[PDB]
Amino acid sequence: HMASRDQVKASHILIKHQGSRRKASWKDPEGKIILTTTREAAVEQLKSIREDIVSGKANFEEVATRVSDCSSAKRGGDLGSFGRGQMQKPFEEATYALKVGDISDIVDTDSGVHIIKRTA
Repeated sequence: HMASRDQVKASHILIKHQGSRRKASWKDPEGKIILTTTREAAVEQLKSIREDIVSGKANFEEVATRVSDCSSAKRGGDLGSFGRGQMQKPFEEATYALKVGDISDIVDTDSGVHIIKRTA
């Protein structure tokens, strides 16, 4: 029930980096942590990922299934809709601030680093 629009629908992806636990709660060999994308580097890896996804109508879905939040890997497509629920200060303000085109300016939060995309 509502008179105008409010809730925010949207899609997104997730890269791998240091984060705040291990790598991304994915199916990997616990073996031993190795040197790879890290906090800073993460933003750098996305800096070009957003750029690449920015220029060149490359793909995204299948990518959103592999390089995406474990659950998102299953839903590499998009979230769907969520006004003041789900997401939080960063992402939400991202889909609420952008609108297809810039593809969000590096979304590092929640799990690690993501990149939103609605219409396009």
